[PDB]
Amino acid sequence: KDVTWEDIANDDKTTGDVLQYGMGTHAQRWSPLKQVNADNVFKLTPAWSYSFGDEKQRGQESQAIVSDGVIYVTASYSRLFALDAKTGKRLWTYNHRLPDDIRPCCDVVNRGAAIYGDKVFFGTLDASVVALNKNTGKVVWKKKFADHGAGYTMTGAPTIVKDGKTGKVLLIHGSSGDEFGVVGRLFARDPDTGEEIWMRPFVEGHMGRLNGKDSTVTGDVKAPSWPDDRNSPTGKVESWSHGGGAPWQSASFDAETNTIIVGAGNPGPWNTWARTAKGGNPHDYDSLYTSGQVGVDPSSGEVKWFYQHTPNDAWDFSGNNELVLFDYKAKDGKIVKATAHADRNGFFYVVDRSNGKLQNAFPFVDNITWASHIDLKTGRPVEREGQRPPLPEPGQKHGKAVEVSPPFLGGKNWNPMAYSQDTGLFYVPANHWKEDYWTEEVSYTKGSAYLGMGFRIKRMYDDHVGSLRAMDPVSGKVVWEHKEHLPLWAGVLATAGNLVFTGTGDGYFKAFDAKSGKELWKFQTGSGIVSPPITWEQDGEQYLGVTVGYGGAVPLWGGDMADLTRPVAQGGSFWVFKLPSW
Amino acid sequence: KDVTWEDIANDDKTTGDVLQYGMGTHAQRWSPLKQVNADNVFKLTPAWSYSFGDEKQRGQESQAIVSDGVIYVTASYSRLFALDAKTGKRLWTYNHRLPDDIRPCCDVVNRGAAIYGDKVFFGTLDASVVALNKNTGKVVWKKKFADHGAGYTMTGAPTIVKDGKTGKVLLIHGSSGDEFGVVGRLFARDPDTGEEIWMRPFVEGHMGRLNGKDSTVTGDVKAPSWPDDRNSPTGKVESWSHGGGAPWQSASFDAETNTIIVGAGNPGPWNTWARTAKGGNPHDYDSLYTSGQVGVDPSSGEVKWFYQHTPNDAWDFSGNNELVLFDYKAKDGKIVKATAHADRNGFFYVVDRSNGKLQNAFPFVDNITWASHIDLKTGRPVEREGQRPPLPEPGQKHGKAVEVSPPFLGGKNWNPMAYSQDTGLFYVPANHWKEDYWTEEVSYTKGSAYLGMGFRIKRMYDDHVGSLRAMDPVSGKVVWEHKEHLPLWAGVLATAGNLVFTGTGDGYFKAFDAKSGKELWKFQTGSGIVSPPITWEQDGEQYLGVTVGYGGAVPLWGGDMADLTRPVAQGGSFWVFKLPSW
Ligand SMILES: O=C(O)c1cc(C(=O)O)c2c(n1)C(=O)C(=O)c1cc(C(=O)O)[nH]c1-2
Ligand SMILES: O=C(O)c1cc(C(=O)O)c2c(n1)C(=O)C(=O)c1cc(C(=O)O)[nH]c1-2
Ligand SMILES: [Ca+2]
Ligand SMILES: [Ca+2]
Ligand SMILES: [Ca+2]
Ligand SMILES: [Ca+2]
Repeated sequence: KDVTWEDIANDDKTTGDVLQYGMGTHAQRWSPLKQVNADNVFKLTPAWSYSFGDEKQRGQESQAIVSDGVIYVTASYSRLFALDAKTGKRLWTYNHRLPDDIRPCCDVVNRGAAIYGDKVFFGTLDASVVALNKNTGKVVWKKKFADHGAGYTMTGAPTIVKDGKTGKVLLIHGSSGDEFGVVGRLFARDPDTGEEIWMRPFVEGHMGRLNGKDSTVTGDVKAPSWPDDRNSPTGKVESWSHGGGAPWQSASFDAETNTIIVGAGNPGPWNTWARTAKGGNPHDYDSLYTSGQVGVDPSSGEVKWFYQHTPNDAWDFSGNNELVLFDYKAKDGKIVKATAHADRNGFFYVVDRSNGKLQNAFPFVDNITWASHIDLKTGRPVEREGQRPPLPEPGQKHGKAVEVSPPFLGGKNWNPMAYSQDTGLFYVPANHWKEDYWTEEVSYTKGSAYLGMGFRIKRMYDDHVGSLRAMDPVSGKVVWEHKEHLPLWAGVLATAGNLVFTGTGDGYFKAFDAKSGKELWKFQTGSGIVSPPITWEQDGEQYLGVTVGYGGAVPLWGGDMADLTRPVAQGGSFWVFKLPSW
Repeated sequence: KDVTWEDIANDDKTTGDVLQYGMGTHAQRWSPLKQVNADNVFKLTPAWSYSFGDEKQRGQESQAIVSDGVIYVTASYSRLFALDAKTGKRLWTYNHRLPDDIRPCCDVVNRGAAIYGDKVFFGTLDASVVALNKNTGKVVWKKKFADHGAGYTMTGAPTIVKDGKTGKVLLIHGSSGDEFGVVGRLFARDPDTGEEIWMRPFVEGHMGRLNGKDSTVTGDVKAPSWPDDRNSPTGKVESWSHGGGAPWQSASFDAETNTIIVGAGNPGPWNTWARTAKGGNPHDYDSLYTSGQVGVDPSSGEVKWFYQHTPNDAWDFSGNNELVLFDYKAKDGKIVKATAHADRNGFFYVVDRSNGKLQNAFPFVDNITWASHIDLKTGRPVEREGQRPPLPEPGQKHGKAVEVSPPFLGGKNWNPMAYSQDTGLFYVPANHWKEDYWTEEVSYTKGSAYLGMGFRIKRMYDDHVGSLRAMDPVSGKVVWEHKEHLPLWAGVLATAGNLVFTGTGDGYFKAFDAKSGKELWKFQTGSGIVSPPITWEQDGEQYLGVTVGYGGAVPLWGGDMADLTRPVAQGGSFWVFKLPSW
C-alpha cells in the first residue's frame, strides 16, 4: 500500500506520516498529537540536525514530507534531499542543473514536494517538473513546461488529486512570474509519465488545453474585462498578452464536490492604467481571472466558479494565498462548508465553497487605507479616493506618491496559517508596515520586470513588525496577539497539545499557548526561519520538523525592512525536535 | 586589567575563561570541571547554534576562545566572529578582504585567535596578521609579512608570551607554505604596534633579524647538511633556497626556563634526491632544521636546542605536530620535565624540555613500514631497506612504486591530542591507512607546487580508518582503542569528569569514558567535525562548545579516502551544549 489515493485522502487523520503541503487536502495544518503539550514543552529538545551544504544558501521555504521513516525535503537552488527520520542519515539527493539565465522574482526558493505511489515530485527554477523514484535518486520523467528566458519559473509545491468522475489520479501544479508579464497557467499531469492531461490559462479570453490539443477558452473571447485597442492584432491592450494571474502557491481539494481549489495571482503590469481604457475608470475593468480564488473541474480544467479578492489590483496584492476548508457555523445555526483566506490586501474572507459566494469578510491587520471594508451584498471592496496612484503630470516620468497600507508585501504573504480543531481559531502570521507608491512609465520587454510603479517599504509602528494573531472566524475578532521586532515569514502549525508553533526572523523556533498567546518555549537554530513546521509520530514518539535558512522577498524588496534584516545570517539545514528519551 | 600576562599564564586553572589554543601554555587540553561527568553525560543537550552563512563554507578548524561574556571564533575564508556566550547572538564580524590568488595547500582554514589586553589577534590567508579592538571589531594594526603569490600563507593560531629576562610581552606566529618552496619563518611582534621584534628562519644557514636589522645565521653559515653546488650562485643546490621547515601550527611556552617550544615543518621538495648530493647518501644530509621540535629564546629569536623527528624527510612527514608539556615519571625513578608529541611519522616522542634529549620513543599506529624503531642511544630512526623510493630509470618520466605507511597524511595530522592529569594518559586522534609512492621530475616554478613525487592514499584495514587511542607514555602501551569508519580529523578535550571528547567525519560530537574507552553519548550536528572542542563555566553552569563544518586536507589529497568522504555535507557553524536545567 505504498502511497495510494486514500492514504493521501486520509492524511490529516494518520499521525505517523505527512504527505503533502498542508497536512491534508483541506490544508488545515492541524494534528491530533498530544505527547508534546503545554505542561511539558519546556523540555523539548533538538534530536539532530542535517546541513544542506554545497555552499548554496539563500531562503529555505520548504515544507517537509515524511513517509515510512523517510523525510523528503527540498532546498534552495532546486535540490531534493531524502533523510532517515530517526538518525539524520542521508539516503540520496538530487541536484538540478540550472541554466544561467533563470529569473525567479523573489529568491531561489522551493516550497515542497508531493509523494504518490513510488515517486517523489517537485518543481524547478528553470520551469520544469521532475519525477524521482522515492527509493533511488533516479529520475523517472522530466518535463519543462515554459520558457524561463521569458519570465516563468516554479516555486510552489504540487499536490495529487483524484477525479471522482473519470477515476484518474492527477498531479496538480501551477506557474510563476506575474512580475515578468507572463500569462499564468494551471496544469494537470499523469503521475507516471508526466504527460499533459490539461492546461488552463487564468487571464480571460485565453485558450486552454485538453488531452493534447486546444479545447475551450477562459470565459468570453472578446474578454470584456480588459480594455480594447482597435490598432493591435488582438484588439486588446498589450497587458492582455502579459496578463498574469499565475497560481504560484498550491491547490487544495474537496472530494465532496469534485473540485480543485486554487488561488490566482496578481495581474501584469502593476500599474492600473496599463489595464484601464485611456480616460476611463478602473471600476469594472476587473482583470478577469486574476487575484482571486478559482474553483476547478478536475476532469477538464474548466473553471467551475471564482471569487475575486482585489477586482483591479493596482497594488500587487497577489490574491492566491492558501484556502483552508473549514466548517463555518455562520453566526447562529447554519453550518456552511467554506473556504477561509487571509489575503495580501489585509482582509479575511469566508467563501461558500459550493459556489464561491462570499459569507463573511473582515480586516486582520490594523490601519488599512486602500479600502474601508468589503460590502457584503456586492462582494466588492469599497475603495478610498486617492489610493490608485495618479499618472504623472505632463512632463513628469514619475507621478505623485501616495501612502498605502498594506504594502505590496501584504498583510500576510505566502507563509501559511493553521486551523485549530479544538479552539475554532485561525492562527495568522501577519505583519504591520506600509509604503510610498507612485506611477512610472509602463512598457513590456521580454525578460525584463514589468511593473510600471516605484515603491518604498517602511515601518507602521516603532516597536514591532510581525504580528502573531488569533482570529475568530465568526465574529472577526482578535482573540490574542504576539508581537515581534522582525517581520514574520514562517508557516504556523496547530496541535491538540494546546500549542501553536512558528519560527521568527532572528532564528528562534517557538511554541505558544493556543488559548492565551503566551510564549512557552524557544530555541535558537542559528539562521532566520522561513518555512512551515510539521509534526509526526515515530515508533511511539512525537517529532517536530522545521527547515532553517533565511531568505525570500524581504532581503531583496523590503526597503527599510531589507535594512533591518541585513544582520541575519544565511543557513541551510533541517532540524528535528522531540522529548528527551531518558 | 583586561587579560594580562597572569590571566594567560594561569589559563589552565581558571574554569571561567579560555584564552589560547591548547587551553594553557603547556597545551594540555585538560579541564578540572566535573559538572558534566561519566554518570550524567547521557543528558547533555544543545543550548544554541550560530550559522556562519555568507555561502562561504569549506573546513572549519577553529578553536574558539572565551572571556568576560564573549566567544571569539574564526571561520573559513579569513573571517572572525564575536558571539554572546549565553544567547548565541552575534556582536560583531570582521571579514578580511582576500585577493583572488592566495594558494593555501590544504583548504581555506583557520585554527584560532589569541588575546591580550583589549585586543584579539589572528592570521589570514594572504599571509598577514591582524589586530582587532575586542569590544568592537575595528582594526588597530595589520602586517602583511610575506608574499602570497610565491606561496606563503598563515593557518595556525598565534600565541602570547612573556620574556622573563626583558619583561616584554610578545605575539608569536609562524608561516605556512612548504609545498610551494618557501623558507619557513617564526616571528615575534609587539602586541600594540604589530612591529617585528625578531624573525628566525628554520632552514640552516639563512639569516635572522632582530629589531629590524639582520642579526645572526641559523646554525652554521655553510649549511653542511644541505648539498653543495659550485656553479650555483648561492654555493648550494637549488632546494636550499626553497627548503621549507615552516612552523605552520602553534608554539608552547615554558616560563621556568624562558623557552618558546615549537615544531618546524617538512623540508621542500618531498623528493629526497633533490636534497642529496648526486650519487651520495640521503643519510647525513639531514636537511637541518626541518621536521623536528625547536627550543627558542624569546629575547633574540635564537635556537637554544633542536630534536629532529625524521632526518631527511622523504615522505612529507611534517614534523611540527603540537608539543605538550608534562611531568614524565621516568620508567622507574626520575621525574623529567618533558615534551610529549605524536608525530606524523607514527612514532610518539617524549623529550627533555631543558636540553632537547630523547627519553623514550614507541609507535602509536600499527603497521609502520619506513622504520623499524627509534634507536634510543643515537636518537635516530633505523630505516628499512627500500623505503625511500628510487629514481626513474633512464628514459622514464616516473620512478617505480613502493608501499609506505603511514602515508604523507600521517599517523596523526594537526588535530591535537589531550592529556589527563587524573589518568596519566595521552588521547591521540590517529588513523590507519597507507600509500603507493613514487618519484617524478623536480623543478621550482614560482607560485606552483614543488613536490617531485606521485602518490595514492589507500586503506590499511577493511573495517575502520580512524583510531582513537589512549596511550601510556611510560610503558608505550595502547590502554584502550575506539574505532571509526572514516578518518579522525578533530581535536580531543579531556576533563576531571572521567571524560574525553571528540568529533567524527560523519557529523557526531561524542563522549567516551577516559579509563575504559566506552562511547557514552553522541549528538548529530549535520556535517563532519574537524576542530578542537573547549569547555568553561558560567553562572554555575558547564558549557561545552565545538566548531562544525567539514573540510581540511582529506577531500583534496586523500585519494581513496577523498572518495570515501565524498557524501559528507559542508556546513559552517558553532554549537554550545549543556546539562538540562531541571
Ligand atoms: O506573482 C508571482 O508570479 C510571484 C511569485 C512569487 C514566488 O514565486 O515565490 C512571489 C510573488 N509572486 C510575490 O509577490 C512575493 O511578494 C513573494 C514573496 C515570496 C517569498 O517567497 O518570500 N514569493 C513571492
Ligand atoms: O607544510 C606546510 O607548510 C603545510 C601546512 C598546512 C596548513 O597550513 O594547513 C597543511 C600542511 N602543511 C600539511 O602537510 C597537510 O598535511 C595539512 C593538513 C591540513 C589540514 O588542515 O587539514 N593542513 C595541512
Ligand atoms: Ca498523515
Ligand atoms: Ca507578484
Ligand atoms: Ca582558563
Ligand atoms: Ca606539508
